[PDB]
Amino acid sequence: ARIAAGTIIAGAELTIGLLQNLLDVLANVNRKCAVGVDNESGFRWQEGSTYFFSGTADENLPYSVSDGYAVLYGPRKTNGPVATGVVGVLAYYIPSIGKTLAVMWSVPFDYNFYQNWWNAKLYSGNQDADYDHYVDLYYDANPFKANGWHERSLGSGLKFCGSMSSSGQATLEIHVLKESETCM
Repeated sequence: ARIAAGTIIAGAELTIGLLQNLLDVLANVNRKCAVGVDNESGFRWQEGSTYFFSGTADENLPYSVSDGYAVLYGPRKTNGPVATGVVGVLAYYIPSIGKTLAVMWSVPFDYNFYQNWWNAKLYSGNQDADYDHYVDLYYDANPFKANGWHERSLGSGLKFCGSMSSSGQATLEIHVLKESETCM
C-alpha cells in the first residue's frame, strides 16, 4: 500500500491514525514506534541520518524532506526475548538556516522502571545523528512524556509541536513550523 515506513508523504496526510496503520505494517515485535515528522518549516531538509542506542529499523530514513512533506520512519527493537527496547535519534541538515534538526525517541523494555520519552532540537551546522544528541535530548534538554501535546520554540524562526503515545507500540507525531503559525 501507499503506507510504508521510510518514505515521504504530503505533509497534510500526517495524523495519528495514519501512524497507527504504519505501526501495523512494522515487524510484529513488542517495542516499536511509528514516527512521523511534518516539515512545515519553509526550508529543505537533507542528508537524513540515524543513530540507535538500541534497536534498528528495517527501512532506511529518506535522504531529504522538502518543505510541504512529512517523513515516516519505523524504529523497532531487536526481535526475540532479548529484554530490549528501541531508543534513537534521527537528524536532518537544514542548509538555508545552517542548522541540524534532531528528533529523539525512547521506548524502553522495562516499564516497571521507565516510560516513553521524546524530544526535538536544533544544533548548529551539519551534525550527523549521534550518541551526544541522544544524551542531550534524553537527559539534559527536558524531553516530553507521553501525556498529550507539547510545543517548544527551536530558534531560527521555527518551533515544533507533537505527541507520543504511552505504550510499547507507540506513535510519535511531530510538526515543525514557523513561529508565526499555530499548532496548539
